[PDB]
Amino acid sequence: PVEADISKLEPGALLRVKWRGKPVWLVHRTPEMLAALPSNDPKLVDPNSEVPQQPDYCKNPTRSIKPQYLVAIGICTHLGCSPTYRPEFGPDDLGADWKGGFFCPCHGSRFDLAARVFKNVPAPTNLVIPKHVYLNDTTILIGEDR
Amino acid sequence: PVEADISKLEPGALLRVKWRGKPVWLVHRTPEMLAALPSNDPKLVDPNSEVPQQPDYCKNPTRSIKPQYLVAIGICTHLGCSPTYRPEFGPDDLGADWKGGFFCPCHGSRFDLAARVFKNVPAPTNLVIPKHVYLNDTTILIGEDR
Ligand SMILES: [Cl-]
Ligand SMILES: [Cl-]
Ligand SMILES: [Cl-]
Ligand SMILES: [Cl-]
Ligand SMILES: [Zn+2]
Ligand SMILES: [Zn+2]
Repeated sequence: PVEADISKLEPGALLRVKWRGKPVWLVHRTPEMLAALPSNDPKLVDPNSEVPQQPDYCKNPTRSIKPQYLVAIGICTHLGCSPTYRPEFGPDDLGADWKGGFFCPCHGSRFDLAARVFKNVPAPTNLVIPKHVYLNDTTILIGEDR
Repeated sequence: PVEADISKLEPGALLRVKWRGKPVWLVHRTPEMLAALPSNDPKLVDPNSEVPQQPDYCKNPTRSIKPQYLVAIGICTHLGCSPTYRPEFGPDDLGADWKGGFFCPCHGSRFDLAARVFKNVPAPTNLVIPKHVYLNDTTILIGEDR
């Protein structure tokens, strides 16, 4: 397991830590990012996280332990590329209704800020969320829990 | 880093976990083992751990964070063999004054239960103690500290 220190992760920033050779992202989400998430539901493949791509304590609307932070494995569920981080709302290339999220440059898969995949893109499932636990308010242990 | 679960490690038992290809031992020491450690001092090369073979939080009489557990890299400082574990007091082959420890089968180096090397053996230094931290009472993370 690896410890991620988020004490300096500002609103909207993304921290990358390597675990089992995979990039694990930790994103500090703002209330605005959180407010927009449920509006994505109708356009998402698996809005309720029914597919077991996360620990049960992350099977919820924000797919996380705390709403302020998203912890997920930054590997596209299509062919394994690393998606780009696109937190800004409504960029021209992604559409005016874009509420922030991730965009994979290899085949265009889109995921929102709970790392949930949108309908009709190559990736068929939500990004994987690793087992993890907070050791304290600014430190997350990745790779294990309990 | 590697996680060591010592929740089932009984008094006097030794747990081995692999870290960076090296064997890391975690020994549950009894009050009797601990009581005998200072008696080895006069016979040890580096009783005070002056040679930097451990993190500062392990530069002490028991070369550990807590007295109940010894955490050390199980590789002899002479030529790299893995020493045998000999916790029993006074076996005939090691002498009646033996207070438990480790014995390397390749050239006879002896180390006590704080993994400190005895004088006049091939190994010249105390066994290396890796960086580590307790995540909780029965879980030690090896390879990282705070
Ligand atoms: Cl891909
Ligand atoms: Cl894709
Ligand atoms: Cl040796
Ligand atoms: Cl030896
Ligand atoms: Zn992709
Ligand atoms: Zn040896």
